[PDB]
Amino acid sequence: MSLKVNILGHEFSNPFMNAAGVLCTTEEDLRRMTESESGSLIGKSCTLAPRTGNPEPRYFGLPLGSINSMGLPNLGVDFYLSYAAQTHDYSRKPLFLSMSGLSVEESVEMVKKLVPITKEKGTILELNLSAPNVPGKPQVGYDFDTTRTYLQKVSEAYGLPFGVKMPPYFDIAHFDMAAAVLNDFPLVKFITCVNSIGNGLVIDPANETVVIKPKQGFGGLGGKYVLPTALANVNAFFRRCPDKLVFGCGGVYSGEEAFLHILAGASMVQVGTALHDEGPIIFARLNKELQEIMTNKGYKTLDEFRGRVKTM
Amino acid sequence: MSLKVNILGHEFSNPFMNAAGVLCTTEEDLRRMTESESGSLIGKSCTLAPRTGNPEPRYFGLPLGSINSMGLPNLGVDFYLSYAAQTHDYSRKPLFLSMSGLSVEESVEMVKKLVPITKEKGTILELNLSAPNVPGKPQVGYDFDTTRTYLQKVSEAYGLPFGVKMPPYFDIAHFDMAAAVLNDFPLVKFITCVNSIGNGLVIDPANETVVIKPKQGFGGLGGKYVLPTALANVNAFFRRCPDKLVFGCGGVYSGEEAFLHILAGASMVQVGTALHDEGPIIFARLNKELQEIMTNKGYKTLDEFRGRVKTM
Ligand SMILES: Cc1cc2c(cc1C)N(C[C@H](O)[C@H](O)[C@H](O)COP(=O)(O)O)c1[nH]c(=O)[nH]c(=O)c1N2
Ligand SMILES: Cc1cc2c(cc1C)N(C[C@H](O)[C@H](O)[C@H](O)COP(=O)(O)O)c1[nH]c(=O)[nH]c(=O)c1N2
Ligand SMILES: O=C(O)/C=C/C(=O)O
Ligand SMILES: O=C(O)/C=C/C(=O)O
Repeated sequence: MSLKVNILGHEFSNPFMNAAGVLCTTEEDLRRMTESESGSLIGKSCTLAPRTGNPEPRYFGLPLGSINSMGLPNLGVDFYLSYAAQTHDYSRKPLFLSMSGLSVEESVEMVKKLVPITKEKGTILELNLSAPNVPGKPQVGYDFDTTRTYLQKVSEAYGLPFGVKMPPYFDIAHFDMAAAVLNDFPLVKFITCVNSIGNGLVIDPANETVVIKPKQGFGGLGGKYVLPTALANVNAFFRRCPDKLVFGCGGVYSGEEAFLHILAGASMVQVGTALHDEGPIIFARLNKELQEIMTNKGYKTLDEFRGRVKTM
Repeated sequence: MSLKVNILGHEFSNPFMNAAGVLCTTEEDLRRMTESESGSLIGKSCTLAPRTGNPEPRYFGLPLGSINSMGLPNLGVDFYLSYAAQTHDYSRKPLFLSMSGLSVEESVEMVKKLVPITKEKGTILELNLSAPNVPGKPQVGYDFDTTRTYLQKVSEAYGLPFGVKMPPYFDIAHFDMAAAVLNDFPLVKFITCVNSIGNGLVIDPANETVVIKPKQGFGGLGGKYVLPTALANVNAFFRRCPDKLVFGCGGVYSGEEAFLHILAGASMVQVGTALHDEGPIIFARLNKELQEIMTNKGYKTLDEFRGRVKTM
C-alpha cells in the first residue's frame, strides 16, 4: 500500500496539503502544517507589500461549508520568501508558495524574487489567478486575455515550472478556452482546480442580515457546495491538458472525496474549509480513510486509478 | 395577510411558480401546475422543432439536490403556443413560456409567433440564455456580445415586455458587465436568477463511474448546492438593474429559502429540484410555511420585506 506521489522531482508521502489561504498565513500556521501528516503545504497568497484584508466579520462557517471575504491578508512577499529560504524544513516535506499580485506588474516583481530560492531549496510556485474577495479587482481566470498576459510575463520573469490556481468554470466552451491558453505555456506544469465558488451571498433568516461585512455580504463559498464543480474542473483539465498535472481542490472532508478527486485526475488534493473547521489533525484522518478505500478496492497505488473515472 | 404579487400588469395569488424544465413539458404536466396552489407556471424551454433530448440516464437525485443533462426535451414551440392560446386557464393563474432557440435566428422565428398570443392572452415570455446541457452549444449569458445580439433581435422581433433566464455569475465584473448589457434593453422587464450551476460532475465511489450518460457525466446542478449563488445573483441584479424585476430561482426547499430570495429582491420565486422530488403539493406547503414565517415576524405583505436584506 502507498499514498505516495512522485512529481516535479519530489517524493510526497501522500497527496494532501492545505488549500491556499487556510492555516498558512503566519509562521505559527506554516509550522503546524509542517508538523502535520500532510504530504505538503502552501503559503498564504501573498502580495508585494503586506495586507490586513477586509473588515470583520469576513468568515462565517456554514452547515454545508464556508463563506469568506478575507481580502488576501498576508505578511508580504518578503516574509514568505524568508520562510522558504531560512525556516522551512524540507526533509519533512516540499513547500509551495501562492503568489497573488493584484496586477501583472506586481506578480512579475514577486515571482523574480522566488527564482533563487526555487533553485536552491526546490520551493514550488502556485500563481493565484482566482482572487474573488478584493473589492475592485476581478478574478483574472475569467478573462482569457489577461490570463494569457499573466502566464506570458510570469513565464518570462520566473522561467521555472509553476502552476496556476484557477477559478471554477461552469461551461464547456470555457474549459476549451482556458485549456487553449494554458497549453501555450509549457512552464505551467500543474493546474489547481478549483478556487471558491465566487461571490455567494448567505443571509440569516432570523435577523434578515448578511453574515459577512465586506462587499454587502458577498464571499467565496467552499466546502460541500463545491465538490461536483471541483470534480468537473479537475476531470476537464485532466483530459484537455495531458502535458500537465491537475491538483484537486473543493469539498474534501474525507477519503471518499479525496478518492473521487484522484479518480477524476488529481495528483495532489488540497483541503480548505474542512481543515479550517478541524485543524491540521484532519490529515491523519484523511490518510487512513484513503488507505481504507484503496484496501477495500484492491488498489496498491494512486496511479492504478488516477484519472480512471468511468463514463457511460 | 397576503402573498399576492402585482407585476407586469398582472396579479398573482402568490410568488411561487415552477422552474422552467420541471413539471412543464407535457399538457398533463401543465394542467397539474395549473391545478396546484402555485401563483404561476412556465412552459418547458422549447425549440422550433420538437426534441427528445439527451440519452439516459440524464437525471440523478442527490442528498444536496440534483444533476441533470436533459437536453431540452420539448414538444415544439407550436405545442406550447397552442397550449397558451387554447388550453390554458388564465382565470387560475397567468402563464409564462420559456423559449430556448439554439441560435438567434431560431429564437427570432419563435418569439415572432408568440406576439399575437401575448397580445390576445397575456402570455409572458422568458428567454432562455442558460442552456448548459446541449452538446456543442455554450450558455449564451456567458458571452456578452452574443447576449447583446439576442436581446437586440428578440426586442425588435417580440417588441413586448419579456424576461431572461440568466446563468449564475461568480465575479463582480461579470455582474457589472451582465447588468450593463441588460440595462440597454428596456423591454427586458425581469431577470430570472439563476439557472443550474453548469457542468458539475458526480461520481459514484462504489462503481467508480459517473451517474449520467451525456457529456462524460457533466451536467447542471440544482438544489442545496445553489442557494448562496442564487441569492447573490438575485441581490446583485436587484441593485444593478433597478428598472427591472428579479425572479428568484435556486435552492428553494421550504418557506425559509423563499423568504431569503424575496428578502434579497425576488418578486417571484421559482422551484426546480424540490418540485421535481415532491410534486405540485409543494406549493401548498410553501404557501403555508411562508405565511408561518411572516406571522412570526409580524409581516402582513411581501412588500414589508421584499428587497430589505440588511448589510453590515
Ligand atoms: C479562509 C479561506 C481563505 C482563502 C480561501 C478559502 C478560505 C476558506 N481560498 C480558497 C481555497 O484555497 C479553496 O480554493 C476553497 O476554499 C475550496 O476548497 P474547500 O472546499 O474549502 O476545501 C483561497 N485561495 C487562494 O488561492 N488563495 C487564498 O489566499 C485563499 N484564501
Ligand atoms: C430536470 C430539470 C430540467 C431543467 C432544469 C432543471 C432541472 C432539475 N433547468 C434549470 C432550472 O430551471 C433551475 O434554474 C435550476 O434547477 C435551479 O433551481 P433548483 O435549485 O433546481 O430549484 C432548466 N432551466 C431552463 O431555463 N429551462 C429548462 O428547460 C430547464 N430544464
Ligand atoms: O484571501 C482571500 O480573500 C481569498 C483568496 C482566494 O480565494 O484566492
Ligand atoms: O433542458 C436542459 O437540459 C436544461 C435546460 C436549462 O438549464 O436551460
